[PDB]
Amino acid sequence: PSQVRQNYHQDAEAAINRQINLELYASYVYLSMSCYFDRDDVALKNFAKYFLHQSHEEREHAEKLMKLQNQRGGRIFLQDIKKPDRDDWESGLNAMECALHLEKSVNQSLLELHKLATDKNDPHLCDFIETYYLSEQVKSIKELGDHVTNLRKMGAPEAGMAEYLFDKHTLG
Amino acid sequence: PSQVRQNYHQDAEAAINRQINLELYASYVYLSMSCYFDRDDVALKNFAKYFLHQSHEEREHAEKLMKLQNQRGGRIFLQDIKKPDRDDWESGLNAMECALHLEKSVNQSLLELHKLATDKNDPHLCDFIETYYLSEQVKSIKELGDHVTNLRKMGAPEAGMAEYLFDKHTLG
Amino acid sequence: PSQVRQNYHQDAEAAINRQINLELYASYVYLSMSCYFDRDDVALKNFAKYFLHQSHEEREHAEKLMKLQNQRGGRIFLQDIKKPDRDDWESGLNAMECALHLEKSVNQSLLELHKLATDKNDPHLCDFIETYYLSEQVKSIKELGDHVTNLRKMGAPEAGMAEYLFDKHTLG
Amino acid sequence: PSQVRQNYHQDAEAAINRQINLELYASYVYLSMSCYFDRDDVALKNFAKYFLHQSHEEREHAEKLMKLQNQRGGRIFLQDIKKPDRDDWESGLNAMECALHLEKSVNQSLLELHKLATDKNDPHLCDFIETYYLSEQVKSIKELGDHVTNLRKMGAPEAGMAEYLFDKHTLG
Ligand SMILES: [Fe+3]
Repeated sequence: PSQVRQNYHQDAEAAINRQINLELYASYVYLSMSCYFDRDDVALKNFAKYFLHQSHEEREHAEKLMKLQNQRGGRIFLQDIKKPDRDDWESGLNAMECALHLEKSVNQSLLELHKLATDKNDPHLCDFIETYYLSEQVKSIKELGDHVTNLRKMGAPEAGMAEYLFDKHTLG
Repeated sequence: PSQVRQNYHQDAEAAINRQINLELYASYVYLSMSCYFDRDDVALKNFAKYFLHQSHEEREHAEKLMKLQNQRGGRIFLQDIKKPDRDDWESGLNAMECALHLEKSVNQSLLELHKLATDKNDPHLCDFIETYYLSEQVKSIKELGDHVTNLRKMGAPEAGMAEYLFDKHTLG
Repeated sequence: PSQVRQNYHQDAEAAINRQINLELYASYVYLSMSCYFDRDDVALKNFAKYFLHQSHEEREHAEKLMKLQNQRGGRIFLQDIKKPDRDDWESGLNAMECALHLEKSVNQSLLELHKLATDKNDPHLCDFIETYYLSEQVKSIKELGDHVTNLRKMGAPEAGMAEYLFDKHTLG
Repeated sequence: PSQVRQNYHQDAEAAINRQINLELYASYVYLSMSCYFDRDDVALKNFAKYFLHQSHEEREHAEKLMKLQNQRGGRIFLQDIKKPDRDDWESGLNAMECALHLEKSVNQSLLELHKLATDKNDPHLCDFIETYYLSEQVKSIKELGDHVTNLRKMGAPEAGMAEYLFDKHTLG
């Protein structure tokens, strides 16, 4: 094997590659949302900025996983990055709800990866996931839930002023 | 002819003079809008500021065309600057819609001018129009479309708060 | 159509979407190269840094195309980002050769897109491609050719010192 | 027992003392390497500097373990620090290979210590080992593997220029 490989199960390496592809897919979905809100018939600049920042953060998460895989002596295997489920995200509120669902799915995959690391007795991988991924997932889920709650209370998307003022005040 | 004239067709010179008059007319229309929003019974300061800035930008575009005409050895012929079609612009949303229409008409005239430059094999004129006028027209049209979309979603002009809050948050 | 759409053919919109997917694919390929050179059994840090920078530049090119598509009133349609052709790039020289091939293919697609813009009489699109994409492609192709020539003269990859010293002196 | 002792098994205390002695031994071995490369007939200053820094880092690791042992109410028991296996390390490449082996052995002992902490339900000890020792071991192993790979590709130690240029460019 690799000269640096030590206590790194092949199942963990495969699951790291799968998580890499999932993070890249999440980056792609956020890019799709960000480009939806830049349309002339949507025109919510701070929503688009927020989702572009989320896309870049997901890219950084994938790159950190790739660095971890090379650090442990595993070999990175890249797969296709699937296109997002839709191109029209229909509202700021619907995009925030879908982002919340996506982040919860990514968190569930990370929890499965941590369970795999625990079952294989890989404390370094468990420490990596706990330190760099689980807490960030919890904060992201809480922030998206806060956003969805506020937009819902404002009357979005029926109340046309709601998404505009949320764009100005919360995301601006 | 002029001692500096070279590869400058008379049709291009005439079309440059026509474009000069069109830019001056657009400046006049924007000045009319800006003075409409400064009325005591309208009182939207940031709308008036936005349209005054647009008027000054259109005048700068006309001056740049005049400089181009003198640079190529053509002779500037000024015509009457027609008064705008109306004095009462009736709302912020209606003024933005009419501005979008005016910018699209100016862009169509610029595209015709570029086609004329291409048919006459004047690469300097084509480069001038592409570099300094077409891209700015595209950005201006996109910005006006964004403004119209946002005002429409806010419920303007029926929702009285819409134009006020758009004046404060987007134009302010 | 879009309220901002003007002189934007549907063929141009489709070709812009295809170019978007091509730029994203090129970013993915460069990311694959960058992760190959971070392996413990390759260990060329400046090669990996160079290819990571190339990946980020390709993503920026894709984002600029997306902004152009929204600016002209076209609608962005995202497709799958295909996985790179290989995971093992076998040497610094082979990776540079494949990068040169990839950049030439991207340039050929850009030239086809410019020919389409010229045939449809879209001077704004032609100006966009010429200003922001063709010159950068020419610089990138020249730089990659220089790199390949230097590595070949050094005796890479048979001469083991060649890629190391190229990593230190040229890429470092 | 100690007035501060709480949830600290005697097996954990014994294993902490053993790890202390192992870290001190690793510091001694690195000091031996550093003094080997300062010889007039070897004369690789940056190799010696690198190994002296490694020796000081291992001593700091031992001191941190000693502080942990006093913090939990355990009692430090020091043993003999055995002399290194050899005095002549024969090359930069051989010294790097032996350093890689030594760091992997230290990492294996740390993994055993973490398994002991997990079996005894000592979350503070597991957190201490994961935060301060396992990640650093992974970085050190990866760095040493990178060094060995680069020296091997350069042709060390047969190619006399290889260790000199690695000393100047990588370690300098
Ligand atoms: Fe040198």
